[PDB]
Amino acid sequence: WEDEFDLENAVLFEVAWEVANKVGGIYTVLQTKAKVTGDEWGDNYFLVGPYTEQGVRTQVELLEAPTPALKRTLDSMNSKGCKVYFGRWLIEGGPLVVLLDVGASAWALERWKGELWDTCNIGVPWYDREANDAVLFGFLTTWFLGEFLAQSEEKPHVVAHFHEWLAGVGLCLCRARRLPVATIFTTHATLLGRYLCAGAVDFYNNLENFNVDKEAGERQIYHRYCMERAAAHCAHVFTTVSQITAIEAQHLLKRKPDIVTPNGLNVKKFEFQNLHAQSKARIQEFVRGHFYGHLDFNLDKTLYFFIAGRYEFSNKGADVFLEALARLNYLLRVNGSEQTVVAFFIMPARTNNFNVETLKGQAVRKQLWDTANTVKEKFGRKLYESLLVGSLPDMNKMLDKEDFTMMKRAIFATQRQSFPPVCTHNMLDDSSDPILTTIRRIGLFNSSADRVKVIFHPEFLSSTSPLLPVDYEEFVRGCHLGVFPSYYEPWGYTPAECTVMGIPSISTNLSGFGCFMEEHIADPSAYGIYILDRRFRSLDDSCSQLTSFLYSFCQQSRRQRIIQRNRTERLSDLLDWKYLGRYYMSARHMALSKAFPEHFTYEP
Amino acid sequence: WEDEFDLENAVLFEVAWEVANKVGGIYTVLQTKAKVTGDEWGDNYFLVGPYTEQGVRTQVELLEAPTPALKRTLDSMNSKGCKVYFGRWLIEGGPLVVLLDVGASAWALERWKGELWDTCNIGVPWYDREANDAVLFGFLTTWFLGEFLAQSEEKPHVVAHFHEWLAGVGLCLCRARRLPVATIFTTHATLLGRYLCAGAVDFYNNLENFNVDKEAGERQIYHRYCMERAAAHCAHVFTTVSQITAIEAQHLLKRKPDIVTPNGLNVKKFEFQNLHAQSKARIQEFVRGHFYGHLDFNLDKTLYFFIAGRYEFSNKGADVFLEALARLNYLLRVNGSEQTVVAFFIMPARTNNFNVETLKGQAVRKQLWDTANTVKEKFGRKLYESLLVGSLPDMNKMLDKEDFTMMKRAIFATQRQSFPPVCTHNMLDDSSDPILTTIRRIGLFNSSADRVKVIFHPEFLSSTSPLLPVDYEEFVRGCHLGVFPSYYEPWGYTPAECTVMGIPSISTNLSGFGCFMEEHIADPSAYGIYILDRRFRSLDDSCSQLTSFLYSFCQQSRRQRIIQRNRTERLSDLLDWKYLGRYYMSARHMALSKAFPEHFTYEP
Amino acid sequence: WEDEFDLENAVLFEVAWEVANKVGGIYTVLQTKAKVTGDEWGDNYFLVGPYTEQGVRTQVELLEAPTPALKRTLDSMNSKGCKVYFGRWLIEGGPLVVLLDVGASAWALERWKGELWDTCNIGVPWYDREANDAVLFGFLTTWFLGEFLAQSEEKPHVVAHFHEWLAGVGLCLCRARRLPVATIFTTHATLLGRYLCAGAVDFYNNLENFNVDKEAGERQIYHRYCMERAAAHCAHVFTTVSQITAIEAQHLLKRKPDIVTPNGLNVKKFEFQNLHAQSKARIQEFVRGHFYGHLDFNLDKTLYFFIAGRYEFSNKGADVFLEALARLNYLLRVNGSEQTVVAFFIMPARTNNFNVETLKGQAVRKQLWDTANTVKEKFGRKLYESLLVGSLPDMNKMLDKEDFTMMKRAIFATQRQSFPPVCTHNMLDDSSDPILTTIRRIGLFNSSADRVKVIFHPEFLSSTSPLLPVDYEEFVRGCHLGVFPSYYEPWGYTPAECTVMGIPSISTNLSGFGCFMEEHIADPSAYGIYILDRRFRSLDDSCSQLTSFLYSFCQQSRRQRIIQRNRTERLSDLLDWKYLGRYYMSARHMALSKAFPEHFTYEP
Repeated sequence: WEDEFDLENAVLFEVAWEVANKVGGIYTVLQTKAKVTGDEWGDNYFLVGPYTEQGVRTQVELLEAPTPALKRTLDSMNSKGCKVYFGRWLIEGGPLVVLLDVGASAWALERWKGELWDTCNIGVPWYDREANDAVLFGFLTTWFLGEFLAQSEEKPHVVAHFHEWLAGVGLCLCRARRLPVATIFTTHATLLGRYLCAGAVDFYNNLENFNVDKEAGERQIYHRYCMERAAAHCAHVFTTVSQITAIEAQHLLKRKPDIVTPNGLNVKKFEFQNLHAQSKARIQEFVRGHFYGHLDFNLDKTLYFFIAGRYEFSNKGADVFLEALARLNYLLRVNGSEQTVVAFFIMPARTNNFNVETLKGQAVRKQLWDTANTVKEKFGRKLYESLLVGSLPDMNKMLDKEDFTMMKRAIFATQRQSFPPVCTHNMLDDSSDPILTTIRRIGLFNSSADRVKVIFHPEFLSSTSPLLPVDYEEFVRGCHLGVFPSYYEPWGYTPAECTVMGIPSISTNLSGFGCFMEEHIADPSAYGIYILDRRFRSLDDSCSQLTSFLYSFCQQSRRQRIIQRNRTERLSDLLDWKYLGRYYMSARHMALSKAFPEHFTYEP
Repeated sequence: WEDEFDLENAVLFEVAWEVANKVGGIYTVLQTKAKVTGDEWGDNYFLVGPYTEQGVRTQVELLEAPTPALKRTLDSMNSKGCKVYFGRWLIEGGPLVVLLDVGASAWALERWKGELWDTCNIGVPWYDREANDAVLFGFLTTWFLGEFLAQSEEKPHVVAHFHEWLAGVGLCLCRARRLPVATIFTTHATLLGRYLCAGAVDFYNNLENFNVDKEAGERQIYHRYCMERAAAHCAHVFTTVSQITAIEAQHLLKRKPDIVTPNGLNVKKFEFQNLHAQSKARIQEFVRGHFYGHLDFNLDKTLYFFIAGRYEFSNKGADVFLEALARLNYLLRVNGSEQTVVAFFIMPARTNNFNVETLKGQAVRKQLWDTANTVKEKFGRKLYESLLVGSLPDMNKMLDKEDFTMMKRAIFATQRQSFPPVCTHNMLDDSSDPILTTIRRIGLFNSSADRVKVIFHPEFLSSTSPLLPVDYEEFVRGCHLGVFPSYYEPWGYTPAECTVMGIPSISTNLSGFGCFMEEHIADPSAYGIYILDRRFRSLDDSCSQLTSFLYSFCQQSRRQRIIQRNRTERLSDLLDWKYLGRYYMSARHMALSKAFPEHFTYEP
Repeated sequence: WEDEFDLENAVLFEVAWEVANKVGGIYTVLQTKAKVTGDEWGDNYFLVGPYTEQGVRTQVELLEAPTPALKRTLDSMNSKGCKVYFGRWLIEGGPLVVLLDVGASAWALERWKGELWDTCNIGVPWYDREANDAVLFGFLTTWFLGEFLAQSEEKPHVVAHFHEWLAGVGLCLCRARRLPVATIFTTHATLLGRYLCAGAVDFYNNLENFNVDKEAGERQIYHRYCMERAAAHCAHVFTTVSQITAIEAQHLLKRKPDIVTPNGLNVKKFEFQNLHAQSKARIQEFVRGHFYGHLDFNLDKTLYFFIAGRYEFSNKGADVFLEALARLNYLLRVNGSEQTVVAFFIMPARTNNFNVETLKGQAVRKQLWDTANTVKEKFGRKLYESLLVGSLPDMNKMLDKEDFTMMKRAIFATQRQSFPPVCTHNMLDDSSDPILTTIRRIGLFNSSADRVKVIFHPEFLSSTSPLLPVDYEEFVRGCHLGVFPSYYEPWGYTPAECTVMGIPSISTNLSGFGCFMEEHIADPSAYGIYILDRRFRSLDDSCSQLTSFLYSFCQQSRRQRIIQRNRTERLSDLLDWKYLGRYYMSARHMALSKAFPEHFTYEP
């Protein structure tokens, strides 16, 4: 937005446990949003966070505060028993960060807990180190805000935006001390949602039939749920990153969010068919190496699907992907479609080292490539010489005995009897792995009859990997489709990165990204976004619909595939922070309107 | 040298008509020597020169003088009827230049000529614009030096180093006004030598049987010879760039030089074996294009000789090179040596445009190369596919009809009946050209029987030439030998640049570079320098000796050629200004000793 | 089409004067159509043509005929006073060609002319060498067809397809001898159309008010018009390459064509954004060099328009383009649009050599580039060293005096007072040139105020040009729009090449390509084809509409431009011979149906 709003003396503090502390996905959200928030708030934008030795040592450049009230606040809090650091976060925008050492202020924790009893009726056990750190951080942030307001010679308007429950407890203290502060609360994932969905008792179907206190007591996380509910209740403005998480919060936290604030990216034109062509060539080389001695299928009609992210079988919907892969294999075999589908499972697991067959295949492909280049280069040299002489070359003589010997060596190298391995690594738990168990149960063994090959790479893609020396971005740029049929995904960063890079993707309406693109696009499938109806269908229906999506993608010609991909690169403008920051702007404006109705007015 | 000498208040002015005015080879000498002279004289180093609009507009950054005496001098001379600029020459070292507008001070020329009559007994005609400009420049320089000495609150020691006769009239005037200045005179070429050698009356044999005044009167350059002789006689120190020019000056200028100051280069590692390989490949491609339809000789045993420089047939010894080429062709044919020698004559002449045969040959080679690459790439693709399948490839089938069609088109392109042209351009004067006349007289028509091919490129090598888009340096890096059998060459810059770039070369003892390498090397031929004995041999004997040199080079194996080239690349340390500036240092020290014997003492 | 038709014994002869004889644009049509015609007719496809020494020597591989009737025909015609060559044309498909030496059969011309009087009432003057060659070629082709039918042991069905009036006299003779042959006539341009449009008397407006015989008599081409009209009248099937030329033929040749057979291309994926980016970068470099010292405009908002083809001012509509450029310059200036438009006029003319300003600009840009790379490389080296040490670099010290000196030299090089030249060459006729006259009349002098710069390159783009070493292909790949507002263009090969390459283009409804795209596309402007209404508008209205088209293109954003370019890249499937050969197939089928109604039936 380009709204005309008053922020002359207003100051914004964005409180989050992940400021200069990468312990989740909110770190990238804050890092990317810092630029667009700075371009609007100037030097009145601060990032409260926790003090970590590693984070400061690698990311924070300690500075001297720029306003006298800020020096007075830091000095008072440092001489009153705490240790507070002021610095600049070495990211785009270089926002000023106010880091707090929670451990150095632990000596008051017990007394502070008493305060938490006297205002909020919230108690925390001693053994919850994470919750005790959250309590310390919240008290430190509230004390910082109060001291900053006290030391200001002219009292400004403070907007405190707390992210998640870890940073949210201070919000309660901001409301229990009548501080003139506009408090916003953002939940990037409801706390009980992960545990309830992990129970596999139809989390989304029974959202209105849950006993939240009973479930928390079963999980022994009642204090955490209570403090997040208190943060959501107390906040002036309650926002969420998605509509599905908004429903989760309405039914679990018992408050309907005021705005939904989707996560964005700093899209930077990461061309599009040049990078795709090069990456597809590299993926083709890897597939040639892996399937050496079994390359009986056309590689010009091979489609590369992929799924990535954290290795959560049920949550990421990898079982649905595998079942749909088996059904699509049957569909391709019965219909006689000469299409081949190579499905990559890039999901890190506990692995020992690289498989022997996979390394041997890569070495065999390298040897074949070297042999082909050597023979081709000397053939071209002899051909050029013959053409210069003016004679039509005789191919019965342009191969000397050395070429035949080395080609025979290559042919003997390619000889192989076993089938290509499903997994490229040695899994420490072959029996305990859900992906390998499902693959061997459904029958995808990379045989010649199978039209669907499966490659499970249980490690992060790196340029230092001997197998496939390309990182995640270059690898997935050369894939045709990304399938993310997730069940519990509050926003979904892998599908969003896939869409920003221009790859058509399959998401669900149970993910935040899927809901976002469903509500922002008239016909998502035209643009390359396929949304599964996982919220109103049984899992069998979800697998059938995913199979239909995959078969429809396979039945597309090259022309339709290219057109759809082009629409997908069009789509990336929706996911930037330039467009998606207006939701945060609106949330801050409602917070200012609610906390200071006399000075600020908001028109929704 | 690292001599301990006093230059605390001494100032050096290097007077030369070529300062910021490229009208000869002394321009590069001054430009390259400026750095090493600055690294010794600091800010007390100045470069007097003439004012040209182009030279100032592209090379001189006008500045404000750094010493009060210098401002006073410039202001007095500008307010006393002249127009003088002070600037910085935009070269390495950034020396300060004192440019003088000779035309703006022409109003005094007549009166100034009277002064030249009252002190030096030298008269100049009105029609000699060059000599009148020299007189104006000399009077301006003398006035500048006198005013600079007058305005100095503390009188310094001035060393004025004049180059060539154009700047020497200033030396004559400085000596005729008892100015406290140490004057050095350097002649880069004796004035009568060019005319006497152009007469072809055995210039070097009759050096002691010349009437200098009579020859000058015949050439009507008596005033120029008189003023150069006066400059040489008046100078405190007389130097020369070579020993052969030193003999010329001893017999013509009637004064033996005190020191010989060879020209140096700013050698910068321009071990020349990657560059040699690449440039040799490019030259091989050019020779393939030029001789298309006649490539019946082994290109792996082809030796590339070259001669370059100004197009002076007798002076540069191109006739000797051509006669030796004919004799070497006979030797190679009689001895049955399968060696081929391609001799390049890079000597600019008056030409219209590129020859049609040469352009057609380059286009034919490009088409053959494109055809070969296309067939080679698809052959390599099919070969890689066949190897991946695991089958021994069949060359009877990997060539489709398209490849046969395009190779047949290439074969029809290469068809040719005429012989390759000797010259790559269309000469406006075919009859008047000495090189083409000599080639057609001796019988080098690039026929199949001839072992010596001749390519005459009458234009400067540039990267914008469609034929051979490589400049002079890259072209001659890929040549095996450079032949410079010059007759009148005071120093010789082409052989010196050839040696700096590591190419073995043939020079003579009538050139300054040849004398330098002869006296600095125990066995020059071991290092790749072949010195013709052109001073004590008849021209037939010179041609026989050059033929022996060329045949000995041809008879060398690849091993001996590589070893000799390595030694030549060692040799380049002798030609740097780091070593060769000590001669100029010595000359300046003798000038200081002679002009100021009380303050300076010199030990030779 | 995939029609089920009988061609078991049918043989096709495609008679054209341009077979292995490049004297027009029909040569490329036949060369590209040979493949798709062979893929349907097998070895029963022949290409009659004229014998040329150059064409045979570079393109035709003489063979031995494959059918006994063909040997008997060749032997009889060679022993009966003619000389006939049988060969293979070295193109895709390698079609068999029957070349005829028209000169060697000139001895019968007089008698043959008598035959032309006895059957067709057509006379030809002696001075028309082209028409006499046409008569000889037609008689030779008719004799060849008759002898081929006679020597066939089993009489086949012959389909003779004659192209243009040069080959049509053979059609007239074939129809006058009752030969069992199905004759098709294709006109790629009506004969009187060029002369009538060159008269500028509203050729298209007065199509129904022409006296064809009177106009031919005025132009003294009555015999040629008569013979083309006879060929069109006699043919079983009359086809044309366009609907506009079909109207021309209906009103001039007095016969409505049966089918319109558009010209096609062998589209081969010649993606389209990597090439566009690289070519745009090279065009930007050229524009930087040309406008050195005047680069006061944003080059990121510069749009590259171009017009190419034969240098016909009125026919190619270059005057309309220039007037619209002036109007668009006014529109951009008044509206303050910071867009700049560089219009290239790639139209060969009679020029001496390259302009001095243009060469100087290219050299200046090269020097600036070299300076920037040198400074950048040493800066990066020093920066890497400083970062490795662990210190933040000081930019006040990373530039040594050498860098400042060489940057000052670059700055002095860029200094310029004059404006960039409009033409890059030296025109031998500055006064007689219509383009330069129009440019100086309308006021496009590449001044700073002008938003439209004009660069006139009167020479074919080749990689050997020192200015812009890129061919026409790669140069126009990097342009944004091609403007071809032609008045008389029977098909239009430049717009078709432009569209195949993926560039949006402006054509007219008076060109064949424009009519083709108009009738094959619902909204042409969406796909990047802008069709001027030059047939029903006055020239002022045409200029206004072209100005509107250009301004609408300028007002497009980058997103809309990219989308439109993607649609244009889609469009290229319409212009291939795979789709456009079905029109020729239909024409041949109607010819077979008409000539042999008992054996062949056609359903339109």
